[PDB]
Amino acid sequence: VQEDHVRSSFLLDNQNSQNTVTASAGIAFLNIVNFKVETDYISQTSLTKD
Amino acid sequence: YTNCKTTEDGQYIIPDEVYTIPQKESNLEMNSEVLESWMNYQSTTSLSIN
Repeated sequence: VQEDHVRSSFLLDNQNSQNTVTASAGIAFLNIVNFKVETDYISQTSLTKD
Repeated sequence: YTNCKTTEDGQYIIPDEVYTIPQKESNLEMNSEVLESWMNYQSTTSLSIN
């Protein structure tokens, strides 16, 4: 009388988020013929769990 | 060991003051498992102005 059990379990996760923020300027004809401002911002987050 | 006996499935020599009654087998294997894995990511800013 022989027997056996197998019980595999496989649970995987992922949370791959992102951000991208940009600003701008460019007030330039009068009292200052030119000055320009722009910022950039990018953020990532990738978290896997198995 | 006078009338020297032997087990029925003759592969031993019991002494003649004992008798045998043959049977068995039994075993059992079992094991387990555990894994993991994690990750992460980044962020960035930049501004080039004037």
